[PDB]
Amino acid sequence: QPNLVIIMADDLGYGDLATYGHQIVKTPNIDRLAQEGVKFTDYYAPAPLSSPSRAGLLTGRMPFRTGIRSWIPSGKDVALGRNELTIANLLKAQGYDTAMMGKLHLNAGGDRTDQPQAQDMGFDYSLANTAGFVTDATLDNAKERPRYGMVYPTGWLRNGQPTPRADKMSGEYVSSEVVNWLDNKKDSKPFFLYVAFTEVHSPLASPKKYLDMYSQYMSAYQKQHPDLFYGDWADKPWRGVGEYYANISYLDAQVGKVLDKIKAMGEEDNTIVIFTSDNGPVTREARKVYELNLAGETDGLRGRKDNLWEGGIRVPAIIKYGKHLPQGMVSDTPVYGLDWMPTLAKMMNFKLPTDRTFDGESLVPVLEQKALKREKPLIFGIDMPFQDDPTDEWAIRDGDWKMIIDRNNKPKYLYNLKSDRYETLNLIGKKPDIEKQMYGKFLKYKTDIDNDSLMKARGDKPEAVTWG
Amino acid sequence: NAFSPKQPNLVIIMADDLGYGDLATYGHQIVKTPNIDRLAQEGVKFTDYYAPAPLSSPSRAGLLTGRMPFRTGIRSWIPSGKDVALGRNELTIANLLKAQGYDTAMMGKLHLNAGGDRTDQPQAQDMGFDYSLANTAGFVTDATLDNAKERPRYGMVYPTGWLRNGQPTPRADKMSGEYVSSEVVNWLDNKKDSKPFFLYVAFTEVHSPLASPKKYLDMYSQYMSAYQKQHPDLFYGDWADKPWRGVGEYYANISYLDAQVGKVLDKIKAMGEEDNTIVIFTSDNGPVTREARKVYELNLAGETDGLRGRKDNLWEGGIRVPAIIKYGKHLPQGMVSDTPVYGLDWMPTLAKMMNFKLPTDRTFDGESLVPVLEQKALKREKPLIFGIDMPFQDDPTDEWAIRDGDWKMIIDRNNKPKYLYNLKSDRYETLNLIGKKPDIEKQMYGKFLKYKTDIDNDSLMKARGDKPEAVTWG
Ligand code: NA
Ligand code: NA
Ligand code: NA
Repeated sequence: QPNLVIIMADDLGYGDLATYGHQIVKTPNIDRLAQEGVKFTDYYAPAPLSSPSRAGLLTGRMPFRTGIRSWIPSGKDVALGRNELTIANLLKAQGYDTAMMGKLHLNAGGDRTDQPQAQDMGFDYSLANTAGFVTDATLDNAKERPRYGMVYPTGWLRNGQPTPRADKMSGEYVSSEVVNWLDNKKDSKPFFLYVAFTEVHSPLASPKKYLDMYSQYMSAYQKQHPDLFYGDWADKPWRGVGEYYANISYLDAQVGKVLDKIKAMGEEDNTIVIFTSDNGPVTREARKVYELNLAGETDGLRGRKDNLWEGGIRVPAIIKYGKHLPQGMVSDTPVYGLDWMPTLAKMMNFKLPTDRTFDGESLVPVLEQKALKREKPLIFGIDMPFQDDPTDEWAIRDGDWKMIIDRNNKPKYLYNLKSDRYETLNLIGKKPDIEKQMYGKFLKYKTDIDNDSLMKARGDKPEAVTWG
Repeated sequence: NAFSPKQPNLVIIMADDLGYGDLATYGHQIVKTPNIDRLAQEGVKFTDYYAPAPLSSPSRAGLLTGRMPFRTGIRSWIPSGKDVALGRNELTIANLLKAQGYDTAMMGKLHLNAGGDRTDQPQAQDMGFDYSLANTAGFVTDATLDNAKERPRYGMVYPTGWLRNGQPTPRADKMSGEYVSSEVVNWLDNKKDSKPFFLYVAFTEVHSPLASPKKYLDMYSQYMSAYQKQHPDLFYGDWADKPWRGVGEYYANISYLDAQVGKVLDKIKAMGEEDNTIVIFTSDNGPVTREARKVYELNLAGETDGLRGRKDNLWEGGIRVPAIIKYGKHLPQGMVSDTPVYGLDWMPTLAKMMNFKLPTDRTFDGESLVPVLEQKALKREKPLIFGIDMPFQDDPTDEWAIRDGDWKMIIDRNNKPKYLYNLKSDRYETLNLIGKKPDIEKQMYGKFLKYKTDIDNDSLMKARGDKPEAVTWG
C-alpha cells in the first residue's frame, strides 16, 4: 500500500522551471525529480485560478460541480461543497495517515464553522493558510512608510489552533513542518502528504542565498531597497526579474528538502510523488497592485493566470514512483488535474465512489507506454467578472481542437493547437463544421456539469459569480 | 384634509517597436547597447517621453507634423488598396527644412501611405525628402522567402521591394539595419554642397521579422532555446506550429540596431559635424512583448520596465518609449529628464532650436522643449493627447488617452471614460480611480471632449475636404 505525496506549487508557470526550458533559473531538485520520473509537457490545471484548480484536482471533478468557480471572497457562502470527497477523505477510509501543510484556499476562512475545514476534507493533521496568499501582520499593521522587512507568515492554523508568527519564510515554514511530521510518525501506516507551497504567489519572500544567485537581474532600485515591502510597491521603480527567480529557486530547495526526507527514511520505492502547479503564472503583465514586479514565463504560450488560453492553464507536472515508472520519460499526451483521482484509484488500489460523476481518466496507460483512449474532451472553466479585459468562461479541448466560449455561451475562439501553438489563428467563421461539432460537445458537457447530481443532492445549483 | 368638496544639421533616428525597457541605458539587464548608451551619456535622456500613438503609422505622422495623428488622416494601420494616407496638405519637418535650404533625405521605413505605387497619395518627395530609400510597408519583406516552395523555410531576411527615389531596387545584399546604415553613410559621402542636412533614418529594427548577423546571435546563446539552436535561420512565416525560440533573437536584434545607430553616429563625428548636428534618437511605439497577439508577433521579448500594456495599448507600456537628444556640446551632457514630453513636441522644439517659424494656417498640439533643455520647469497649457482607432481586437482596445499633470484618463471606443490613474502614486496603472475622484473625473472628461471636438473639427483636415473616418477595415 503505497504512500502518496502531492506537491502543489502556487502560480508556477509552464516555462518557470529549468527542465521546462527556463534559460536563467536554477531548479536542480525539480530537474532531478523529472530525470527520475515522468514529465508531462501537455498537462493542464482544471482552472486558471487557485481555488477552482485545487478543488478540481483534489476531487477529480470539474470545479463548478464542487461549488467553486473562481475566487473565494471573505465573509460569503462560497466553499467546497459539503458532500464533496477529496483524495484525503478516500485515503483516510483506506487507513492512511493524512496530512496537509500550506495553502488550503477552499473555504472562506479557518474560523468558519458553517464550512468544511482541513479535517472535514480528510486531513487528520494540518498546518494551514486558509487564504489565497501569505500575510505578515507585523508588516501590514506597521505605521511607517515605506516598510522594510521580509515576509514571515502570520495567521496560520495548526490543527485548527492559532500559531505564533513564523520564524521562517513560508517555504521553509512549510517544508520544516513536513519533515517534522514525517520525523514524528507513530507507526508503519501508509501516509498521504499534501504539500501546498505558497511560492511563487505574491508576496515573494526569499533568503539572501537565492537572491544573490540573480543579482544581475535586479534593478538598481531593488539593490538599494531589497527588503521593501510589496504593499509599498505601487509608486516605486521596477525591481527587475531577480526576486521572482530567487523565489523559484527557493521553492525548488524546499521541494528538495521534502524529497530528501522521503529518500532518507527509506520510502523512495514505496512513495508516489506528484509535483504540479495550480495555474499559469503572473507574468510581466500585471493586472493588480499585488501582481507587481513578477516575471512568470509560459514558454511562449498565450495568456497567463486568469486566462483560458494555453499559458493560463498549461502547467508543469511530474510523477515519480520509485523504480516502478519509466525514468526520464517525457510525455506529450494531453492530460489534466482531473485525471489524478482515477489514476491514483488505480495506482493505489482503492475504488472510486459510484454515486457521483468524475470527469477525468486514469493515466496508468500513459505510464505503461500505451495509448490513452479518452471518452470525453478536456473541460476548463473560470467565472471571473469585472476584469479590465473581460475573461472568457469555458474552454474545451478535443484532440488538437480547442474552443473558448465567452461569458454568454458564444464561441469566441477556435484553434487547432497542432498548427497554431500560440493561439494566434482564430478559426471562428472559417471552419463551420468543426465549429458546430465543438460547440455541440461544449453544450453537452456544460449541461452535464450544471445538472451535476451531487451538487443537486446538497440542495445547490450553479450560481454565477456576482462578486469581486 | 385636502380632498373636501551656419544653421545646424538634423538627424532623426527612429527605431521601430522599441520598448521603454529595451535598452541597457533604460535598465535592460541583459542586452548590450554600447552606441545608444554612449549617446545618452553624451546627451539628454528622457525617462517620461511618449510616442504620439501606440502604433507605427499614427505615431510617425504625429512626430513628423507636430499634429495629433487623427488630424492628418491616420488613425491606426494603413492597409493596401485603401485610401488611408497622410493628408495631402500636411507639412512635415522635411517640408519646412527644405524651404530653409536643407539637403533632405530619408532612409528606411516610411509607412505613411498605402504604397509607393500610389500616385494619388503623398510620397517621400512630396513629404519634403529630396532623396529617399524607402520601405513603404509597415514591415520588411523578403520575396525569396515568401515565394519559397519548401516548408519549413530556412534563410535570413534580406529586404526586397524598397524604392530608391521612386525606383525599384534589387534584393538587398545586407540585412535591413545594414542596408539602411550603408545608405546613410554613402549619401553623406556622395553629397557635394556645404548645405545643412536633414536625415530621417527610420530603422525597421526591432519590428518583426527579426534578422541579425551571427555575431549578435552569438552574444545571446544562453537565451536561445534548444530548438532555436538547432533551427537558427527558420523563417518566421513558419513559426506558428514550432517550439518557443527563447528571447535571444530579440536581444540580438536590439544589439544589431545599436550597431547601425553607431555606424550613422560614427559617420557624423568622422566627417567633422558633431558640434553642429542635432541628433534625436527615439522609437515610434511600445514593444511587442512575450504577449503575442498575432502570428507575426511570435517569439519576441520586448520590455516595458514593468509599465502596463504593450504595442496597441494606451497604458504606459504602449506609449512611453526611449528618447535621447544630443546637439554637440550645445546641450548639457549626461542629463536625465523626467519632465513628461512627447512626439508632438518635436516640431515647435526644432522650430526654436533651428530658427524657422511654424505655419500659422493650422493647429499644432505640442510645446517647445527648449525650457527642459535649459534646465527650467515646463508648464503645459494643453494636456498630452494620445489615440488609436483599432477595432476587432481579441481584447478590445481603448481609443483615447489624456494626460494632465500626474493624472491620466483613458477613453474606451464608446467615448466613455474607462480608466483614471494618478501616475505618481500608481506607476503601473493598477489602481483605477473611476468613481472615486468626482472633481478630477469631471475636469478630465471635460478636457477630453474639448480636445476631441478640436481634433475632429481640425481646420487643415477641413481645408483638404476631409473628415474623421472611423476605422472599419481590418
Ligand atoms: Na495559484
Ligand atoms: Na492582455
Ligand atoms: Na512600430
